[PDB]
Amino acid sequence: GRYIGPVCRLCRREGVKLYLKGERCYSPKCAMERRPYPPGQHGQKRARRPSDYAVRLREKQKLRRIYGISERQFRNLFEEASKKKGVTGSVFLGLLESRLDNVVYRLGFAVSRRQARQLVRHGHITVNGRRVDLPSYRVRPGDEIAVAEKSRNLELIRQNLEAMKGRKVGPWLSLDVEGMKGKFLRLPDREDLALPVNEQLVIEFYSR
Amino acid sequence: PTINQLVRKGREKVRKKSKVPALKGAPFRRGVCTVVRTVTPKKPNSALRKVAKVRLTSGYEVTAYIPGEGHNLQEHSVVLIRGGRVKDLPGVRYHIVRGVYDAAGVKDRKKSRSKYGTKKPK
Amino acid sequence: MKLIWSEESWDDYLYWQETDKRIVKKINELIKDTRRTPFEGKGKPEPLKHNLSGFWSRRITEEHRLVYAVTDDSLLIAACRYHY
Amino acid sequence: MKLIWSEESWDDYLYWQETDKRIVKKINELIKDTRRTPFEGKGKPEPLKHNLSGFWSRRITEEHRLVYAVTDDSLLIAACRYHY
RNA sequence: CGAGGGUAGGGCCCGUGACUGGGGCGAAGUCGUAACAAGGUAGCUGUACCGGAAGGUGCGGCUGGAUCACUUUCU
RNA sequence: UGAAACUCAAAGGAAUUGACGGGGGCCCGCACAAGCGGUGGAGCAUGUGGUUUAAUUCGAAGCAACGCGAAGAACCUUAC
RNA sequence: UAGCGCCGGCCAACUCCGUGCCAGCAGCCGCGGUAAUACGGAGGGCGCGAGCGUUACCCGGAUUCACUGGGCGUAAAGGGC
Ligand code: SF4
Ligand SMILES: [Mg+2]
Ligand SMILES: [Mg+2]
Ligand SMILES: [Mg+2]
Ligand SMILES: [Mg+2]
Ligand SMILES: [Mg+2]
Ligand SMILES: [Mg+2]
Ligand SMILES: [Mg+2]
Ligand SMILES: [Mg+2]
Ligand SMILES: [Mg+2]
Ligand SMILES: [Mg+2]
Ligand SMILES: [Mg+2]
Ligand SMILES: [Mg+2]
Ligand SMILES: [Mg+2]
Ligand SMILES: [Mg+2]
Ligand SMILES: [Mg+2]
Ligand SMILES: [Mg+2]
Ligand SMILES: [Mg+2]
Ligand SMILES: [Mg+2]
Ligand SMILES: [Mg+2]
Ligand SMILES: [Mg+2]
Ligand SMILES: [Mg+2]
Ligand SMILES: [Mg+2]
Ligand SMILES: [Mg+2]
Ligand SMILES: [Mg+2]
Ligand SMILES: [Mg+2]
Ligand SMILES: [Mg+2]
Ligand SMILES: [Mg+2]
Ligand SMILES: [Mg+2]
Ligand SMILES: [Mg+2]
Ligand SMILES: [Mg+2]
Ligand SMILES: [Mg+2]
Ligand SMILES: [Mg+2]
Ligand SMILES: [Mg+2]
Ligand SMILES: [Mg+2]
Repeated sequence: GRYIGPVCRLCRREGVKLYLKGERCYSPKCAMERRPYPPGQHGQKRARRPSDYAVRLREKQKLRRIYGISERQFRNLFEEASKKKGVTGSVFLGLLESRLDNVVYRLGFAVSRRQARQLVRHGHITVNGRRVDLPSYRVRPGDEIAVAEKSRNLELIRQNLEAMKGRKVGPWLSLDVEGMKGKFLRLPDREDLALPVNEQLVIEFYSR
Repeated sequence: PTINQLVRKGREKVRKKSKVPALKGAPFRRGVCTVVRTVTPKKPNSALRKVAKVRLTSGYEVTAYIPGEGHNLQEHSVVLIRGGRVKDLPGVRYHIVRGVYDAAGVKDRKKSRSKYGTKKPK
Repeated sequence: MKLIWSEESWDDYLYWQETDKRIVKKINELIKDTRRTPFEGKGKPEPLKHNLSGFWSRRITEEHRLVYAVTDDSLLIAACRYHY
Repeated sequence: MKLIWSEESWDDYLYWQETDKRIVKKINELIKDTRRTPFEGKGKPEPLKHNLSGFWSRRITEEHRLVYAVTDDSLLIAACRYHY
C-alpha cells in the first residue's frame, strides 16, 4: 500500500520540496537544501529536455507522492471526480484532501502524513465519537474529528499539540487545541490549498 | 458510393485471421518434442538458434524456439508451447516456455527471472 | 574428414600467429563448425563466383574471409588472409 | 607444398595451443624444416618399418614424435604428441 | 402410420494415399541479357506460333516513347 | 465470376538533388589530329612480381605503386 | 513479508566490466564481427506493488468497410460501348 523506504529521494527527484518528514523538512539538514540535484549518480549531469509525457508523469507522481497513496486508489478517486459535476481538477484535489490521514495531518495532530496514517491506523483517532481505523475515510463536512480520550496522555501527541498552539489552521478547518478536536467545515479550494503542482497536467496525463 | 448501394450491398467486415492455430485460441498446449535442432536464421544476421519440432495434443506438428542459453531437450521431452513468432526464423511461429515440464529452466540467470522460469537465488 | 592446407594458407596462418590469437581461435571455431556442419553453421557459408567456381567462403571478420572446399572425407583450406 | 592434418592430429595440436606456445613454435620450425627439404633436416629423419612403412618419424622432444610421409607434392602428418 | 435395418442407384464431405503440377521464402551457385538511358532491335498490351530459358517473330493497338535527322558479355 | 494456406516490411504515385547514358546542344586541356625524338628489340644500372634461401626485414598496387619511404644497405645503418 | 517488469526510439530510467555476426535479444524499426546505454551479470534508476510480467481472445487507436467519416487520370479502384 504505502510506499516504504527512502523518502528524501522523492523531493530530490521531482526537484520541488514535498515535506514528507515534517520537523526535518524545515531544518537545514533538508535533502533539497543540501543536495537539490536528483539522485542516482547521474544527477550532476545536465538534464536533457524531457518529453511531454515525461512532464505529465512527473507532475502526476509528484501529486500522488504528496499524500503517499497507491496508484490504484489514486486513479479510482480520479475517475470518481471526473465523472462528477464541477471542475474535475479542483474537486479531485478536494476529494484527496478529504482523506482522514490528510485531515489529521492538516489538523496538526501529526507532523507527517505517514505519521498521521500510523496514528489513524492504530485507532488513536475518532470521528463524531466513534473510533475509526482506516486512513481512506471520506471526511464529510461538519464531522467532529478528535483524538481518542483513551489515548490522551500520549507524550508524542502532547508535544505535537503543545507546539500546535500559536500556529494557524487552514480556513476550511477549525481546531480546539485544549480540547484536542477539530471540525471539517467545507471542501477546500485551490486558492485555499497552495500546492506546487499543475493539476491540468494530471488531467492531461490520465486522458491518454 | 451511393446510399442506395449501401442499402443493397452493404459494408463487408474485416474478418481477421488467426495468427496462432493452437486449437481455437488455447493460450498454451502440451506437446512432445520429436526433433531438437539448431537452425541457421534468415539473412540480415547469423546465429545458431535452438529449434525443437513439437507434436502436440491437437495432432499438429510445428516448430518452436528455445530462448535462453542452453537447454536439456531431447527427442522425447514433454514441453509446453507458448506462442509468439521469431523474425529471423521462417516457419517458426511459436516459443517454448522454460520452467514447468520436462524442459528445465535457465541455470544461473538473475535479471529477468520470471521469464525463462528461474527462481530467486539465495 | 581429413584436413588439407595450401602453402599460402599456412604461411598466412603463421602470419596470424604471433600477431593476434583471437583470429586464430576464430579459425579453430570455423574448423570445428565445418567439421560438424560443413555447408551450414556460423561464419555465413557462401559459395563464390566466376573465377573461383566449385568452392565456398566463410566470413572470418568484417574484412577477412576463409576459402575452402569439401570432398568426401576431405576438407581443403586455402587463403585464410586475403579479401576475396 | 601441401600440408595434411589428420583428425586425431588436431586434438593434440589444440592441446598444445592452450598450454604452451613455445612447443608450438618448435613445431612450426620443424615443419618449415621439412618444407625446405623432404628427406632431410632437424629431428633425425629416419623411416619406419612394416607397420608404418613409407612413413618416417621426427623428434620434437624425446618423449614425443612425428609420423609423416611425402608424396603428390604434399606433406602428411599423423600425430605430434606421443612417442608413436 | 411408424423408429430402424437391408438391396440397388445418385450426390456431397472428411482422413490416408502410389503418381503428379505449380508456388514462396531463404546462398555473390550455373547459363544467359529480357527489362531501367534510343538497354545497344524503343517499350508495353491482346492474340497465334516457335524456342533450354528469359524471350524472338507476325497482326493490330497505346505513349506510360526518344532524338535534329552493323553487331560489342559480366562485376 | 474468382479464392485460401504460406510469405514480405514492403509493393506503389508524384516530385527534389545527384549520378549515369553505346541521349542531345555548347566548350577546355599534348585528349586526339599535325610534327620531333623515344620505350617495347640488344647489353647494363635500379625498383617491383615470382621462385629459392634460415632470412632474402617491412610498407607501397591503374591513372594517383614500381631510379617509390632510401637526399647514400660492406659490418653501422637494421627492424631479417 | 517484498517482489515483479523495464531502462536504444516508440516509452520514464545510464554507467563499467564480461562477451565478440558466438552466446544471444526482439511487438515494429532493428542491435551483436573489441568502447554494445539493446546480449549476460553488477551497480544505479524508472513503473507498479501482494502483486508484477507473458500467452491467448474482444474493443480501441482503425477515419483501415468511412451513416456520423474514405475514395476511383497517374497509388488499388470507371464496367469496351
Ligand atoms: S525536507 Fe523532509 S521530506 Fe523533503 S527531502 Fe528532506 S527529509 Fe525528505
Ligand atoms: Mg467534469
Ligand atoms: Mg479517454
Ligand atoms: Mg429407411
Ligand atoms: Mg527486347
Ligand atoms: Mg505481339
Ligand atoms: Mg512450348
Ligand atoms: Mg517452356
Ligand atoms: Mg523466327
Ligand atoms: Mg508492332
Ligand atoms: Mg519512359
Ligand atoms: Mg516520333
Ligand atoms: Mg515516377
Ligand atoms: Mg539536372
Ligand atoms: Mg600526349
Ligand atoms: Mg600523335
Ligand atoms: Mg634521343
Ligand atoms: Mg615510333
Ligand atoms: Mg626499358
Ligand atoms: Mg648487414
Ligand atoms: Mg527516456
Ligand atoms: Mg531483455
Ligand atoms: Mg507482442
Ligand atoms: Mg575503453
Ligand atoms: Mg565492450
Ligand atoms: Mg560498433
Ligand atoms: Mg531495451
Ligand atoms: Mg545490458
Ligand atoms: Mg489492436
Ligand atoms: Mg472501425
Ligand atoms: Mg461514409
Ligand atoms: Mg482511401
Ligand atoms: Mg501502374
Ligand atoms: Mg492504377
Ligand atoms: Mg471508360
